[PDB]
Amino acid sequence: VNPFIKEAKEKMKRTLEKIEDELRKMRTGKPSPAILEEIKVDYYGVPTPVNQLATISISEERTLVIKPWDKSVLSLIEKAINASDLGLNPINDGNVIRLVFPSPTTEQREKWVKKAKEIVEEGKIAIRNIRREILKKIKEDQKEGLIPEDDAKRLENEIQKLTDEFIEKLDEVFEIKKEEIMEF
Repeated sequence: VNPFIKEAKEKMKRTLEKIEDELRKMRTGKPSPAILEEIKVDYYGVPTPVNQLATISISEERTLVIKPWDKSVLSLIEKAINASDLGLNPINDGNVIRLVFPSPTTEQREKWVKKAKEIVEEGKIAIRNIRREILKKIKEDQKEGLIPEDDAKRLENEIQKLTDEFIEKLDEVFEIKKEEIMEF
């Protein structure tokens, strides 16, 4: 528990959680209310995520029903969705907004898998950045003489081990997502 190692675990864990989050909100073949968490609508002066203005549920195994209590929000949700890159078409019946998820095309799966991979690559990059920043902080301490050479090397090795275990975890969450997308 060098404050450095503790620090690396904290930041790397946070990075990994953000990635799992992004992968979780990603539009995929099956309906998931999670994809609307990033769709904001300007409601009474405030950019508002859709799920905060409506109950969201799954009816037809392939449908997302978005029911807003303020019926004037329907128009806004539709506008916002068409403007996003979800690749979904709102079905406004004046009461609720339906989002159907047709069987995905092999070109869509390939697109989504590519999108998951890039989300994860960015995470990896963040991981390696954390490693670099800490490593130099350790080097600094080693230069002032606070951390003798030997103690500095094992500290770096620990950081290197953490980096590898997190890069691995990233590769894993990517595989898990890739499977979810392909195993339809």
